[PDB]
Amino acid sequence: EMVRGQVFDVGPRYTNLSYIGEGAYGMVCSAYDNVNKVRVAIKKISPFEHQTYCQRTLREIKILLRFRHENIIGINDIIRAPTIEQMKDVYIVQDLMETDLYKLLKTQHLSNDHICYFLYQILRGLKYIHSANVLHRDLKPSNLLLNTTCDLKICDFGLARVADPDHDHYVATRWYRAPEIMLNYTKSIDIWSVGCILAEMLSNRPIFPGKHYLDQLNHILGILGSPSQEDLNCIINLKARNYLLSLPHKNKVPWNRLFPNADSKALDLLDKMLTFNPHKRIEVEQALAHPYLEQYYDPSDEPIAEAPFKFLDDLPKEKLKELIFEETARFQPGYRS
Ligand SMILES: Nc1nc2cc(Cl)ccc2o1
Repeated sequence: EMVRGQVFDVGPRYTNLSYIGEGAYGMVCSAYDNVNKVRVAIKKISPFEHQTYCQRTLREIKILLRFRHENIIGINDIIRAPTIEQMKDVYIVQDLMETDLYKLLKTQHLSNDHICYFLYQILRGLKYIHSANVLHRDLKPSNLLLNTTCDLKICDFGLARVADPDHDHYVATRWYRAPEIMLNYTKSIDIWSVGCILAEMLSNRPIFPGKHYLDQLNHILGILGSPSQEDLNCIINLKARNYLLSLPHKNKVPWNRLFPNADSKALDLLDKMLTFNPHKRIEVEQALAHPYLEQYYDPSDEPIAEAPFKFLDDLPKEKLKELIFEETARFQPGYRS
């Protein structure tokens, strides 16, 4: 019941606990699941003090319970107190994943074969996600869990949103942030993130590691070159245009110069994913159908969602608490309807 001076309390079903790390709002352990007779991961989540924590928790739970896909982490079980007032923590049980792409990239240079199949698995999961009209919004190496080269699962849907092109209208990770987000809710933002992930696999370093959002745009233009007038016009803001229109002119760095050892087909796909103008950026199905992925592409083995997803939110943390209580009742004794 105790791990490192803190209560876990997932028993009696989950025992033989072993600390593995920290997450958003609490520790993560591996545990022995006595029912399924296998070790699992359990995240302890304590979001109730802060409204935003409650939002991400509710969002991730609602989405993950509805998605069912081999490249997306599932939720196996949810532990919580019998009464709301007693509910201070939520324990989310999921398949144990050995590591993630962020940890992996710190220790290994990936072969072209491994990059190719990792990329396929990411886009296969993304295809399902986008077919449900959902945007992940925070794709990055630490959100790609791994057991082996053939076993990748996208995780952390705490920031996911239903796609909504007309909106307008908390941030997603700067280095993986699409230029349109900084310059003015579309599927294209996830494709950009995946492109940053592909570039990172090719060289073991973030392609665009900006310090702040203007520095981020600077890194992007530093490689793609100064934006064209056509791409410049499609900026709903003034700043940009003006404001850079206001900086030195920059030429496009050729991808093969930036990545001299990379497969030319990988670089061709990378080029389509990392295009400034989101309207011209490659879409998920197109990316799966790219020659780089032709040895894997198989629409008959690439499930999509049954029904498009529909859940807005400026709700106080007390109303969200009840909603988390409702979504998790499923896993309680005596649940009906
Ligand atoms: N599913 C899952 N497996 C995990 C393993 C670690 Cl080390 C951390 C978080 C995890 O989440």
